[PDB]
Amino acid sequence: NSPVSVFGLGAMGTALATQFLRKGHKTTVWNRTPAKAQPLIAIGASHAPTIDSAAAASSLLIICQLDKASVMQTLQQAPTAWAAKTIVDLTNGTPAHARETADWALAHGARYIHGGIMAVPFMIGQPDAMILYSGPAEVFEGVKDTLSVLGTNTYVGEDVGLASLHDLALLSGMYGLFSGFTHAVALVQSANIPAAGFVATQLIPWLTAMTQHLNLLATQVDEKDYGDGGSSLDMQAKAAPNILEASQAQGVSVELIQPIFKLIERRVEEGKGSEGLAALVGMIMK
Amino acid sequence: NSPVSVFGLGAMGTALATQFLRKGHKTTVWNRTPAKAQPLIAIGASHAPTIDSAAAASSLLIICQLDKASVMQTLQQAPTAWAAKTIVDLTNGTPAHARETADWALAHGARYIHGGIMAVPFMIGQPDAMILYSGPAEVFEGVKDTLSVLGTNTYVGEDVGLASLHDLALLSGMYGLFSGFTHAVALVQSANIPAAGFVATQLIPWLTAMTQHLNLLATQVDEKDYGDGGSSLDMQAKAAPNILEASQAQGVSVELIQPIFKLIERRVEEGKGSEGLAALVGMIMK
Ligand SMILES: NC(=O)C1=CN([C@@H]2O[C@H](COP(=O)(O)OP(=O)(O)OC[C@H]3O[C@@H](n4cnc5c(N)ncnc54)[C@H](OP(=O)(O)O)[C@@H]3O)[C@@H](O)[C@H]2O)C=CC1
Ligand SMILES: NC(=O)C1=CN([C@@H]2O[C@H](COP(=O)(O)OP(=O)(O)OC[C@H]3O[C@@H](n4cnc5c(N)ncnc54)[C@H](OP(=O)(O)O)[C@@H]3O)[C@@H](O)[C@H]2O)C=CC1
Ligand SMILES: O=C(c1ccccc1)C(F)F
Ligand SMILES: O=C(c1ccccc1)C(F)F
Repeated sequence: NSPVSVFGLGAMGTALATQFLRKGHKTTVWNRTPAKAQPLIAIGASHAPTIDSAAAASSLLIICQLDKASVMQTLQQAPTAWAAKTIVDLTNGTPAHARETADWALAHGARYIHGGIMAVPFMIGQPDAMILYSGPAEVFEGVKDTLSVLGTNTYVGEDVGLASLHDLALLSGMYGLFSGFTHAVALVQSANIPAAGFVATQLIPWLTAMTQHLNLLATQVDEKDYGDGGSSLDMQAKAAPNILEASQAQGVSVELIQPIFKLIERRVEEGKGSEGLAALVGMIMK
Repeated sequence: NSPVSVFGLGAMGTALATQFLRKGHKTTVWNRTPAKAQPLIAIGASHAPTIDSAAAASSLLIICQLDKASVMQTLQQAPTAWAAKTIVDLTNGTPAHARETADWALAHGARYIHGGIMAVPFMIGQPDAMILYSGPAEVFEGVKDTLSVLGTNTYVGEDVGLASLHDLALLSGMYGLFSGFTHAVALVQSANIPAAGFVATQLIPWLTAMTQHLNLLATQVDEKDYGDGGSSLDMQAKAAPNILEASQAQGVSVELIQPIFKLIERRVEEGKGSEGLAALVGMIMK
């Protein structure tokens, strides 16, 4: 159980450090605001008094702060502390941010991989958690068994920005799901329908079926052949006004769902109403 | 196996009529454009020469056309044909549309229930299909065993507009899901990543986990207590710019995902960044 250091003790960094502790690792912790270390000290963490101390304590240095600007602030406070260490940066950012941080790390003698945590904090250490990783394969292979205590490791390749592209794509997908949740639950709550009961009984099973449907849509995207699948855009463009008008009648804003209806309408206006929803991917691409 | 008539032989009405035929019902079919009956004639349907003939053939009359205006056009072509028949109207519409059509039906001597088909055509007759129904319970009970061949029957109550509210809420949820799919797949395709492979391997498992998460969100909505759940809006408002900027870098429009980020930003600006996503429901409500 190799020593690990965690920089960033917010909700997620706390979950990561806690899981290292459960798995028997000497877990050194650092946070910009030191009071946040107290809960972790109480369950066995070693609270580093400085950035340099936290870096010195371990060879595997996990950074889970806020954004890339925050990561660079921490790295630059102790520029010589990182040499011959492996930085695993789990802080949300763009592909470009990962490449920028990697360039800095390599120039300061450190090894670097970037990862994207596909979990909320309570999922860490649980079977459904997964973390995407990218950067030099030999670097990842040196730390993958320690990192595996957090979740399933999904190494996507050598390009250090690639895990971030996968991450942000998955988050995009989730934000659409949550847009749908918000709209659906506002509509039922407008009629005093139990939200949890509706969501467990009706919404989740429907979304499960329509999630499986995404396989067919994705095949159509790859084929660039946008079959209706039995559900043409012409037909959907005549249902969309009903969803909008019913929402207006219930006092529910349509802001979260209007964009896809405008895209569907545009495809109908282009003369392609006989196609299905897989057509919409290319419509938002360059 | 009681005789059934189907009005509307588009993708969905064809699927409904086909399933009645497989289950041994004398299945009478009608379509505004008569050529569309030919595939169903070939597998045993009785093609009605008129609206009145189709109504006369059965006591259970299913209407699956386009919108409420279309339903009223069919009903009004033969106003005396509906007396002492049960109309099951599966044509998409608002709660108000169902109430309007029901008022007409009752004034012309017919029984009426409205339903919302939670299925695409290939799902009809399969275990995952479900149809929502509302209107007089005694009317529904008279036809529920015949209707059960199509999917699971979910009778929601006596108010004839209620199935349509549930339907449009579920469709709203699905359109958010599909917004997420579209954005996520455009981002990976911008980097030449296989769409089907990404969706099957990464997107679907992530959406499955985040769909289960909707139970927690829904409980928080019912409680009007918008705990962060480990994922505060303040934190999400610092990730959202990364998703937007990465999308811009890949040439992908952000139109489908920008609205939820604007709502998150607004909640942070209101001083409620410490809350979680369940807060967004009330934000779009009256
Ligand atoms: N929570 C979640 O569900 C998920 C989070 N993520 C990502 O994980 C990361 C952490 O999220 P989470 O823990 O929830 O966020 P929190 O808001 O709970 O914590 C943010 C952390 O970043 C630190 N930080 C902010 N600015 C700086 C700075 N300039 N220098 C040093 N440290 C700084 C904070 O320190 P201080 O205490 O001093 O403010 C704190 O440790 C983010 O990048 C997030 O996008 C990934 C997946 C899920
Ligand atoms: N397909 C799907 O995935 C789903 C569809 N639905 C709903 O089911 C219904 C049917 O959808 P679907 O079959 O896919 O749509 P289609 O576009 O395939 O068929 C539309 C049907 O409506 C008929 N119609 C349109 N205008 C009129 C009119 N004025 N008078 C009489 N008939 C008319 C068409 O007749 P004609 O051939 O003469 O044009 C045709 O039979 C819609 O309300 C839809 O929202 C529900 C869930 C899923
Ligand atoms: O638009 C509708 C739909 C589209 C795809 C799948 C399921 C339903 C609904 F109005 F028919
Ligand atoms: O914003 C993020 C997130 C929010 C909820 C669930 C999972 C992830 C990510 F940037 F952290």
